[PDB]
Amino acid sequence: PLSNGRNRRTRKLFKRPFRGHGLSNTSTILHTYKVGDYVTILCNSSIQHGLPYKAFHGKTGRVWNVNPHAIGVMVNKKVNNRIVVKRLHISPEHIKPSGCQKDFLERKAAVAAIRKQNIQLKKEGKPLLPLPAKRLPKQPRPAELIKGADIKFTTVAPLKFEELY
Amino acid sequence: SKDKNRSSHNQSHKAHRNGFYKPKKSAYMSTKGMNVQVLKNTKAQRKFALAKKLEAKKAA
Amino acid sequence: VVVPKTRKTYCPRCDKHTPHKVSQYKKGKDSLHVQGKRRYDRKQQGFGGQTKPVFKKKAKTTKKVVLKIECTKCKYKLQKCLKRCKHFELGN
RNA sequence: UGGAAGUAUAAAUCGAAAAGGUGAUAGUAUUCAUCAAAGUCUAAAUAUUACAGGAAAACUGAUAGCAAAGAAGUACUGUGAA
RNA sequence: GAAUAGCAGGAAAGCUAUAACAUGAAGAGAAAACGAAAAACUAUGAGAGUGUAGAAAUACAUUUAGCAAUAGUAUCUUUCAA
RNA sequence: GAUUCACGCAGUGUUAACGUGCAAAUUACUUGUCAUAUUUGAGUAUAGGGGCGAAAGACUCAUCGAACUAUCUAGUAGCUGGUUCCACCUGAAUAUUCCCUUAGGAAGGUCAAAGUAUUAAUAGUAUUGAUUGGUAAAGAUAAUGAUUAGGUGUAACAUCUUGUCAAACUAUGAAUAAACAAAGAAGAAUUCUCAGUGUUAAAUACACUUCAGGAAUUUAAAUAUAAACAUACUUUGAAUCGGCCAAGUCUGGUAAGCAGGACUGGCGAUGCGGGAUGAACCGAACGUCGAGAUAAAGUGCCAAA
RNA sequence: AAUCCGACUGUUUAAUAAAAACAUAGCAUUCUGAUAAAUCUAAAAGGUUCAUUACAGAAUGUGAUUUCUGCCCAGUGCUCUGAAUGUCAAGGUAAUGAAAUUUACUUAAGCGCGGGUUAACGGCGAAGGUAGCCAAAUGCCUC
RNA sequence: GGGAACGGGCUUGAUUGGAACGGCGGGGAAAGAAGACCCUGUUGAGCUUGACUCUAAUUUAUCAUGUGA
RNA sequence: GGCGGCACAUCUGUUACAAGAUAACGCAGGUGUCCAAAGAUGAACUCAAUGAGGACAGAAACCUCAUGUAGAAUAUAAGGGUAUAAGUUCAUUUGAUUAUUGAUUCCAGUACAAUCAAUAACUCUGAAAUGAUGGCCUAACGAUCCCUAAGAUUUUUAAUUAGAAAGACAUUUCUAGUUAAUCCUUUAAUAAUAAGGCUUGGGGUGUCAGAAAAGUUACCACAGGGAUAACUGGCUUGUGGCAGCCAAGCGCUCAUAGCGACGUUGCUUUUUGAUCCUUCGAUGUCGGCUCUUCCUAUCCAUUUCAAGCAGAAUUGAAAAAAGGUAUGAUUGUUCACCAUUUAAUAGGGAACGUGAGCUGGGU
RNA sequence: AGGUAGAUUACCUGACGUUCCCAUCUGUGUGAACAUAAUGGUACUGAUCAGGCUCUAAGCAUCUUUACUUCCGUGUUCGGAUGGGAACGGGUGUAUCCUACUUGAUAUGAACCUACC
Repeated sequence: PLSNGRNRRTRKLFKRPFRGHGLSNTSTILHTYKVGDYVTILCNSSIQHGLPYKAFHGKTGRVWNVNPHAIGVMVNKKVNNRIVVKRLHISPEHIKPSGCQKDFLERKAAVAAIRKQNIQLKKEGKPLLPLPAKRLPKQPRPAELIKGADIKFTTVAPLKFEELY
Repeated sequence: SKDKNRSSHNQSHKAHRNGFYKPKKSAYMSTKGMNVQVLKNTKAQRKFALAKKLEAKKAA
Repeated sequence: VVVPKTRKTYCPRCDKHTPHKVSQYKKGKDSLHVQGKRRYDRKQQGFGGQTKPVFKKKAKTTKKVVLKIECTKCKYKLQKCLKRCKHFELGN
């Protein structure tokens, strides 16, 4: 039976990282958040004012508003049998940019790099390059031939038991 | 006459019959609570564009 | 607990920060002619004994203290509620 | 009593008038409006499951319909009311 | 088929009555006091035509239309507060 | 207001008889009492929050810790019992909040029926990418705490080792998980043109404005799998919120077919084949049938092999 | 032959208790001068004790005889031939106000203070169980 | 045996000829009675008491105009 | 069930299972407060502890240097947070203020309450950026009705001067000066009292979403309940009872004739617990008398082996449950304890066998 | 090469010693005034006679620490699954995921803007 306090069961969640106490980076207060960005809510217990609720810790939300001191973050909360939208205003101390679209934003740039050359190759009449191939799960490896010149064999067999003591 | 106090049994099965209802797209596009200046800037342009659209209707 | 008189607070009527004098709010004398008192006396008349509940299960030992902060130059009065305290006193 | 600082009745005390009552928030003042209490009678339009005489019925049809379709408030019970 | 008043037919049935009122057409406010257009805007969206081809149905391109619904905007009524 | 016997009366014992009796309190024997505080008839008086009582809550017409009778009255009941034709389709519940609440209610979840929408309105799944957590494990001159011993230097203290530990210790930290993304201002992108506010020292930077708006060109691409009787629902409403079982789970307890929990599957609501028998085990879920391959499990007979 | 209880004659739970229970005589207490005390009644030149009058009427406790009834008036009762300005109602008086209203003063019993009372309720290390009696129909340990 | 943990019925066994007379008290968890013990009802009733709220009786004060001092 | 406790409103660590949720009358504790500073801000400083020095002065008084990641302090329970600070010292101050919005926690996505983000005023501190709408964070608290406080001058009207423009045979509008009234209502009109409205606080319900509430019934009653106690049965076996393993010692020497400590493994349902599965429209609730049968963990008789077995009397053990196992005083007693007798006067089960079998002493 | 402001916040720390300073920085002289305190020690201001003594910075060490990699070790643990084995206790096999401590090797900073050399 736990209590119903605001910060119940937070001995280890709100504890600072080992050898990571005190003031934080200045990149935390210097990062530029724009509407539509992806951020991660991380309750920094060193700052007690404006501490987001512990249920939002580690959740990835989107920026929906930018205020002089706080950033409007929008997250989905699971309720009895539905999902509701929660709109928080969190200072930049308790949020962090998310890399959830890091790989996707590279693939976006890779296809746009090829598309840029395509509109130029079309003017010159040469064939235009194809878009990068889509990602696939690890495919069955094809048949390959292994040269016997630099090969060595090691027999694998069950091992005789030896008492550790 | 003691009774069982609590159980989460069958609760996840119940919650997934009619599965987790997602919010609609219009739930993410709400504007209440936005920046005061940004709302002031947006309203000024919308008023300007609408007033310019309406004078064209009068012209034609 | 201990709060001095002679505060300096925003005065809504003067739209300024003016000196104020601080006292403690006491419940006024019950009037015999207010509507709820007249209605209570009518019910208590006649036979029927006690017609309204009489509270006798008190639990709180203290009361929230309400300060009556009054503008000196304009007599505008403000009511500020403090937390419950066993002992309260106005300073010098 | 819906009538709420008293809508109506009654009792104890008190008690008017060169009249006065009412206008439902108690009080006083000046206007305004409308009536003129404290005696009496009065047809018609209205009610009715007593009782009596009739007519009907998407009603019951002898364990139903009145308790009673025959000498039914009878036979029978109780000191009696029943 | 508000009471109610008439008609033929004799009728617990039927028909007829410029008609009180009920609900609604306007909403907010405790109340005094009031009382709704920028002849609207934005997004997606129902439908209607043509051309070509597969070729059996049908599949793509293109022109127009923008109702319902949802969300969001200006503008307007009342409120301390939309 | 002495002792006794008798006519009468009572009711001490048999804890006798009887106990669907002779009897809704009687019979037999034994016993007691058997005239002045005695016994008894008739008349009369006292009436239900009343009467009467040598007092037992006794008696008041087989009715008394408040008679009988009729009316209010078909009193109220969260409690017990019953609730009447067939086929077909769908099909639950024991969480959460509030209650003078705990045998009960209301909000809500699960469920049904009606009625819609071309529909930014699919996922109890995996993969790839960026994260979150502090559990199992691990540690113990790594911080806190516990703990055996041995060296070295100055019992003690330092210092180097050694053995063993923590639900309310921790550096580190999985597996299983949670929440993101993998192209919806409506499927991309680019070039030109470009306005209103504001930020700004000023802006041609920047922010929001259908990536304001407008015109050309290009374009259906951006993990796997499944999904149009898909998906999104709207309204109205029923029943239910006593639950119980299993376990490569946990806590209290010596323990329990004990009490209480986390996840899932069940029984309840469920028959069938098997375990001889069995609510829950194993196989597998059911319209009426025929022929075949099977599942669990079996092949001496009962009993098919 | 002893013990316990009730003194005795008597009465009692009709239908599971006949007794140690009730009554009793004896003892003791309280109130009352009759227009009273107790007490029935909605009321009443109404009713009962009462056709009565303290050797009486009304209300109680203990329960024949013998012996003895100890200490306590703090508490709760009851009582006083007592207390005024501690607290006390409706009223009455006065003041203000245009008036309702408001304010002030003065008022009975009761309670509070003081005295008496335990054959009143009661307690007995206000006073600390006296005289007696006992593993008691009263003593768990205890057979 | 398992099962609601004490079967007449179900599973596996032991076993069985139909109809019954006189006794008997093991069983039918035999009959009689919607347990009277215990608990729960937001169900009662008798009795008690400075439980809450009242009330008859009793009591005290004021008003209700006999004359002359 | 009662007595106890509060698991009833509430906070911290843990049980708790690395998202969220999350049980027990689970574990260790806490709240109904405290603060004009312990709120706000600025500046300066660094704490606990230790080492080495200095008259009294020493293990502890105060001074100096060095080391010192917090091992101190921060009102409090615990857990988090904090080092040019969030701790200490100094200084100024009252933002512990008014008004309007939109969110997050509890959540039914209700209220109260708490947590934020902004906007408009007026302020405080600082050189300034900023910071400040109480306390470093997580607890420190309260509806309807009733009572009681604070607030509704920012502006709108009317009358009369001065000026101006529209208005059928009067009257409105705009402008400046003035004077008066001004949050709404008490319904014929006004006035001063009185009362009632609107917004926000306080008074309080601790059973903390909030009745106004003492007992006893053995004289008892009703609707029900095996949702739930008193008896059997069933799971368990702590406790009761019985049986083993090892071998430190006892037994004159001698671990084991007979015992067996420190430990450790089982069996039984003949004790008492623990539980609440069956039975509340009833399973007659103790003992004794009577009578049958069953178990062996055997008291006697029969057959054996061992001894610290010379005989006698005994002691340990095996086969064996076909046969026997008594009379009485006291007690309702089961039990107990005495007096005898006997070959022995063993232990238990069968709904704690047995009440349409008795008895009724106990309850 | 040096100085200012930084961002990453130990590869940057701590102890033991070493190397220059030409500019720069530091240490360095003074107390009249702003200002400061018990103290010109600090903070403040005015200055330039001396100095690489310290600081700072660059390098040294079988240096503690910290940071990457292997190894530890597919050993701990774990998700799914029997009419699998065991009287229990606990422990397989199968399809999978797979730490930590330790030890060993390497490293002891990279990097941005402005000015001066």
